[PDB]
Amino acid sequence: TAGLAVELKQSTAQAHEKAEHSTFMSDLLKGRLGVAEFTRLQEQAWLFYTALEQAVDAVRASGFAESLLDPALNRAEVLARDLDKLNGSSEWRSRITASPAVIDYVNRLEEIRDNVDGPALVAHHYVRYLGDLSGGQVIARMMQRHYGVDPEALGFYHFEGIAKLKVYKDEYREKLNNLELSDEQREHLLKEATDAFVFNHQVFADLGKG
Ligand code: HEM
Ligand SMILES: OC[C@H]1O[C@@](CO)(O[C@H]2O[C@H](CO)[C@@H](O)[C@H](O)[C@H]2O)[C@@H](O)[C@@H]1O
Repeated sequence: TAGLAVELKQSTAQAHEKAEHSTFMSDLLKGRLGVAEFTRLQEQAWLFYTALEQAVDAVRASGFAESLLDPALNRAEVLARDLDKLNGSSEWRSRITASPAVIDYVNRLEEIRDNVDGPALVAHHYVRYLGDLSGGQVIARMMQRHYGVDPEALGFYHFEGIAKLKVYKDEYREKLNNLELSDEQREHLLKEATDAFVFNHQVFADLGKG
């Protein structure tokens, strides 16, 4: 009854807590791991952002949720520049491979792309980008504080082109609230958002294993 933004936040609250408290991310943010582990995270993130942004491009071109799907949010290119700095060269592009979690995640994003599934893509968009614009700011700060990571290797978290972020988020939620969705599309979107958080928790679990 309070609009889609609120329903998404409430709907995914428990899944958010599970991802945030994963052993890998918990250890990362409290200073127990290192830049190597952060780097492995960001390499997996490059694979799934690449897939997410192909799906965004498809859905944006279809005409669905256009104002929400702001190209300033695109991360794949800044992320690759971060990885170039973290790894010291371009070597990582041909070394990295998708964890099992990331294979499932990418596969689903590729399904959304080729189906041009607007509702599903909005879900995935919200789970990643609003998180980047939220908890990601804390992540960036702790990578600097605990591990001495150069801010220039955290371009992913900076969102060049965006100034006031709370305002940006507020407007993001207004756009969510204003999307024209049938009951079936809204239900599909909410279920997808839970799956997005599920994939993201498993990315952390698989990083935790090796
Ligand atoms: C893959 C992991 C994560 C995902 C997908 C994610 C996603 C999200 C999303 C979608 C929101 C916006 C909720 C809304 O307003 O509707 C959010 C907010 C937030 N996240 Fe996360 N998050 C993740 C990890 C974390 C981490 C590890 C922390 C640790 C501090 C964290 C802290 C927060 C906080 C405090 C907010 C509220 C807004 C803010 O403080 O800026 N998140 N997150
Ligand atoms: O606020 C982020 C996100 O966390 C959740 C649980 O996923 O709420 C918890 O954290 C809040 C502070 O950030 C507390 O206020 C709240 O009471 C606690 O459950 C989500 O509800 C929220 O979207």
